[PDB]
Amino acid sequence: LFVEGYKDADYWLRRFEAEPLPENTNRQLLLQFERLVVLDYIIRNTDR
Amino acid sequence: LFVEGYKDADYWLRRFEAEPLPENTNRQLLLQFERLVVLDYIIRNTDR
Amino acid sequence: SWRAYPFYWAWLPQAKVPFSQEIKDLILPKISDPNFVKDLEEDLYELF
Ligand SMILES: Nc1ncnc2c1ncn2[C@@H]1O[C@H](COP(=O)(O)OP(=O)(O)O)[C@@H](O)[C@H]1O
Repeated sequence: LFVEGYKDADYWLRRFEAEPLPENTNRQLLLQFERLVVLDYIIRNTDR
Repeated sequence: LFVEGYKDADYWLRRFEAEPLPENTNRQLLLQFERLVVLDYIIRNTDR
Repeated sequence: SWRAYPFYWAWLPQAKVPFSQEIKDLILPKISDPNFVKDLEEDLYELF
């Protein structure tokens, strides 16, 4: 299924390095990042 | 009033650099830190 | 080689932050339950 208005992870990642996120947003982003880790690690993704 | 079990902010601050803090705890440190900023800015501390 | 197919997100600063509670609470009950893993193997076999 197609999902709208996303961008390359590093596009934002770089933009956050410049002007950081309000801590609440950033806590959120980190919650998601951990889900990605678990997912990529279980299926031992070779290409992330 | 004397307060117990504290350490120089920079002592902890540099340890946190070596070991990052769990994001929930870190969100807490940040709320405290904002309060410091507010206090020090209003009284315009000369010596922080 | 361990080098050969890295997870690129591991170089990110966010990868240094310890895992949350939210995530241990979501995952640990599941993947530590020998029944849940066997369902997952089963369901993957069914797809593959
Ligand atoms: N489910 C999706 N929703 C929105 N955009 C997507 C989705 N899947 C892929 N894209 C976008 O389309 C491009 C090509 O997708 P994909 O084929 O998955 O990557 P690659 O080009 O590396 O094979 C990607 O750069 C991505 O931004």
